[PDB]
Amino acid sequence: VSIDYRHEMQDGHKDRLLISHRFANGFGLSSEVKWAQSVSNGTEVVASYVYKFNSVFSIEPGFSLESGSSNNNYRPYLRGRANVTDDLSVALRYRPYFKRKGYTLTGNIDYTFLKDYTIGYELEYKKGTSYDITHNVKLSYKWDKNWKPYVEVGNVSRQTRYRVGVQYSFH
Ligand SMILES: O=C(O)[C@H]1O[C@H](O[C@@H]2[C@H](O)[C@@H](O)[C@@H](O[C@@H]3[C@H](O)[C@@H](O)[C@@H](O[C@@H]4[C@H](O)[C@@H](O)[C@@H](O[C@@H]5[C@H](O)[C@@H](O)[C@@H](O)O[C@@H]5C(=O)O)O[C@@H]4C(=O)O)O[C@@H]3C(=O)O)O[C@@H]2C(=O)O)[C@H](O)[C@@H](O)[C@H]1O
Ligand SMILES: CCCCCCCCOCCOCCOCCOCCO
Ligand SMILES: CCCCCCCCOCCOCCOCCOCCO
Ligand SMILES: CCCCCCCC
Ligand SMILES: CCCCCCCC
Ligand SMILES: CCCCCCCC
Ligand SMILES: CCCCCCCC
Repeated sequence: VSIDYRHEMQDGHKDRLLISHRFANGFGLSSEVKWAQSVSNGTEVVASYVYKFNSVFSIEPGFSLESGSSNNNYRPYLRGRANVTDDLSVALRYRPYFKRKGYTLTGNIDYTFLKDYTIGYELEYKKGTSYDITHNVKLSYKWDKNWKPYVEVGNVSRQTRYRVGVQYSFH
């Protein structure tokens, strides 16, 4: 089980607390409380299964619902992942959204170095139906077996988005 707090700012601010767990059988579940000001709030829940074909490739179908003051939306997904080495993995996710319509396509490259550091590149395309492009860089550090602080800097277009957070892992 892990508890992840994150603070986000652009250019008011957003906060989240994400609680999740991945079972050894590949089933996973998470719940996220979110709050923001420029005031708003919301709750997202996610269920998924990682099916691994082997040590290189896996697929992850997912289901999510969000309920909040601003909006609600349903966002199922399918993430493929390829571990090209022990230290290097790539993934691609298709995630439609239906909100009170469109999809995102998200590519990730994650590289672990010096045991405890991971640098991630993320490229995300969002297209509505009735483009935005994100370039995001994440650096995280496994401080000890329980704590992993991290920072991310991304562009959205023009505007810069900053995140700092920490993940707590239970043992
Ligand atoms: O229209 C709206 O409702 C909003 O649109 C905007 O939001 C963006 C984005 O478009 C949303 O999809 C969303 O992002 C997702 C999460 O909320 C966010 O914390 C983050 O997720 C991480 C991780 O990057 C992601 O890959 C995934 O992790 C999987 C899996 O779910 C986990 O269980 C675990 O197995 O690890 C996996 C992994 O590492 O890949 O979920 C993570 C998590 O924290 O749960 O990205 C998600 C995503 O990209 O889909 O919110 C964004 C936001 O900025 O809020 C817009 O910004 C907003 O204003 C609304 O209008
Ligand atoms: C393998 C499945 C393990 C699931 C364990 C987590 C379930 C523990 O119960 C928590 C339920 O909490 C309900 C909170 O109430 C909020 C109201 O909305 C809930 C609608 O589902
Ligand atoms: C055989 C294993 C399958 C692995 C699953 C990978 C995830 C599925 O990807 C779906 C591809 O959808 C791409 C849609 O692209 C639309 C056009 O691109 C956006 C430009 O406007
Ligand atoms: C297992 C910890 C995640 C909490 C999920 C709650 C689902 C309603
Ligand atoms: C009670 C929240 C969980 C709903 C999604 C679970 C689908 C398996
Ligand atoms: C609603 C279950 C998830 C479906 C995943 C395939 C479409 C993204
Ligand atoms: C401020 C860090 C949030 C996670 C800590 C979990 C407390 C048991």
